[PDB]
Amino acid sequence: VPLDGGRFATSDLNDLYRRVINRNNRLKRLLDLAAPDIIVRNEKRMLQEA
Amino acid sequence: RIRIRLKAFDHRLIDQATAEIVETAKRTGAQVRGPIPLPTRKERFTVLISPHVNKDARDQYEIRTHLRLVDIVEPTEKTVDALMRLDLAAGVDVQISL
Amino acid sequence: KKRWYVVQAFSGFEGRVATSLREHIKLHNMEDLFGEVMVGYVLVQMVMNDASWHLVRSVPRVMGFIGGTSDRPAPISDKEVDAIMNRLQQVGDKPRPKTLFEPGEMVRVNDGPFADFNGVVEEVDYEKSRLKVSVSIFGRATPVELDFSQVEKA
Amino acid sequence: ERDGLFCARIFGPVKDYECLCGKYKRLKHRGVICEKCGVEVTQTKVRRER
DNA sequence: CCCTGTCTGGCGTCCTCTCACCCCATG
DNA sequence: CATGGGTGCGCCAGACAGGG
Repeated sequence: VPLDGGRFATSDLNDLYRRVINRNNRLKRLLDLAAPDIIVRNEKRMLQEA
Repeated sequence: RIRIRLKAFDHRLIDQATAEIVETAKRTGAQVRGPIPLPTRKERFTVLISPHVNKDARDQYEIRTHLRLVDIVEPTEKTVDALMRLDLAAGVDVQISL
Repeated sequence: KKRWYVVQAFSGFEGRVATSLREHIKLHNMEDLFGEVMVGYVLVQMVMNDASWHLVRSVPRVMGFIGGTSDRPAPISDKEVDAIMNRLQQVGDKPRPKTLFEPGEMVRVNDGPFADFNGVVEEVDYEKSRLKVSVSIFGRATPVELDFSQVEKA
Repeated sequence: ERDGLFCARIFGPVKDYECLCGKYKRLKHRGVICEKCGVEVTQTKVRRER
């Protein structure tokens, strides 16, 4: 829901879900053209922490 | 930018229907070339009417199909859906080539 | 012999990290210890001394290397590096569905206002890179031209 | 968004019984998934359970 | 293995009434 | 325009080492 002004005051769970989906899309891209082990280990580790 | 070529048998219908096909476009796209008529294809079938002899009594028939063009100017997504999806008048062919 | 290593930067300031890295090299004049810098990850041709490691981590807006450990960080275990390099060049000049939309072949639209609709390609134009397919709008297949990537082969 | 954190087809229509924009603005065909943008056709609290 | 020290977690009163302020930043 | 990353609390208690 927005506030008086109009800027949407967004919840915290939308930040959490949007982070997990951004990282998951990056990791899938790192499965198609993909990239070396160290890269996908950091990518999966950032998804795990997300 | 997008040729709008539409065909129908009735002239009072195809020319009525071209008034709203630009009224659904100039409301949003606000630029159309103009209603272009096209020379009509008159197909004739003159054939016998008796079930036997007297091959001198024939009845001339003719089916007139007309063609109109408006050739809309602006390819903005709003105008695209307002014509592509919004096709009206059943019994009137309309075919588009972008 | 200089082997490759992976550097993590603040994602978005990557060109500025690359420029500051070249400038720190030409400041602390370990010119014989750095080969190139390739562009959120920055590739560095390098050797491993602890002095050069402190140099790269003292470059601003750099988090650290990415490897097995932080004592002796890890060079390059290429697994999909070649694929990514080839994909970049291929994308530069290459089509998605390669206009395999022949006449009478059904296709799928996922772009423009015709998104989420199927149809058939009555005519194809490999030279103009355009497929002539009509999409049943209100039942009326609205013959429209879509690119190979704009539509998918059905 | 078409298919984002806050989708139409995956969850439901924001407005009650309204599909999306130009489709179903009365009470006759509750359910037809319009072609303009994939969307369910239900009430306003249907997204809270989905 | 049997006791001893450390290391992290889990927790701490209820209703109300105003106020002020909610992501830069930028090629 | 849109995305991308301090240093003043105190007790209980059980799990994890650490001797013992």
